[PDB]
Amino acid sequence: FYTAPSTESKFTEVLSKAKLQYPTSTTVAFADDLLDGYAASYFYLTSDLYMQFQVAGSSQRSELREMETSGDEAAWDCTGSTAHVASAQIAIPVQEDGIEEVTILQVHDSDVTPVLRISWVSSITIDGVTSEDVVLATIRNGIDDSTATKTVLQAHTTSRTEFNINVQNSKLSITVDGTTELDEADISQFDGSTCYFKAGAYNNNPTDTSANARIKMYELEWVDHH
Ligand SMILES: O=C(O)[C@H]1O[C@@H](O[C@H]2[C@H](O)[C@H](O)[C@H](O[C@H]3[C@H](O)[C@H](O)[C@H](O)O[C@@H]3C(=O)O)O[C@@H]2C(=O)O)[C@@H](O)[C@@H](O)[C@@H]1O
Ligand SMILES: O=C(O)C1=C[C@H](O)[C@H](O)[C@H](O[C@H]2[C@H](O)[C@H](O)[C@H](O[C@H]3[C@H](O)[C@H](O)[C@H](O)O[C@@H]3C(=O)O)O[C@@H]2C(=O)O)O1
Repeated sequence: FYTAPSTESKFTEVLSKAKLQYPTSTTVAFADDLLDGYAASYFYLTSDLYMQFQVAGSSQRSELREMETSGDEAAWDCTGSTAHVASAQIAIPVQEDGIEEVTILQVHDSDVTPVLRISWVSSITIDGVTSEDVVLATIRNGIDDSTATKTVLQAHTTSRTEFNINVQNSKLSITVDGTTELDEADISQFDGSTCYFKAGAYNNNPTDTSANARIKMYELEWVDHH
């Protein structure tokens, strides 16, 4: 009894350009499955036309992974001259108790390193400054450097919010409701890597492994320009 996001034509293109992973990195629905009405408790269309992702457990996910319409996985030069842009309208609800961080958008390399995570966090301390209930950008300092550079982007609101990630020429920028919140951060540490976008709910370090993280997307798309 779940309505498929594919029933809304605003999602047809991105679903044609995606596959769905759940609850780990195994694909449960390819683009053709998604376009043919795939729906489940963890991925469905709400009555007010949000594509909602929901998942419980440590490091579990319900996430779309960027694909080419050809069925090739997206694997663009992370630092190349072609601009790659992801845009999304996202409504982050109040997370259930025990949910401490939920990653909603990523630039991920073609191995095991997230270039960029945009995530909601219950708390974060960045150079002696503690912020509570915010949206955060985390950019890994390298494949061999586990550390990352973190930047508060927005105070969490339940309101629908426009996010835009623009990646071009060794730099990455993020806008939130049209306002630049991260201005050409350097990602040259991923020279020689290939990259792709992801969107959904990725549940990081919950304290209640039973609680559900939940994220709603009113619009979502990813493109390139040559
Ligand atoms: O505030 C810090 O910078 C904090 O980060 C700690 O390492 C983090 C790292 O910053 C980053 O958040 C990373 O993110 C993970 C993510 O949680 C998830 O597991 C994903 O699958 O992979 C991401 C990744 O590998 O980058 O998680 C690290 C973590 O240990 O939680 C430390 O550097 C810490 O000293 C520092 O205060
Ligand atoms: O998503 C993360 O932020 C996360 C960070 C960890 O440090 C790892 O990097 C981990 O990366 C995932 C990654 O996000 C993809 O889900 C990936 O999926 C691939 C798998 O190999 C699948 O089995 C499939 O065959 O192709 C997928 C693809 O590349 O699109 O798996 C890794 C991972 O779990 O190591 O998560």
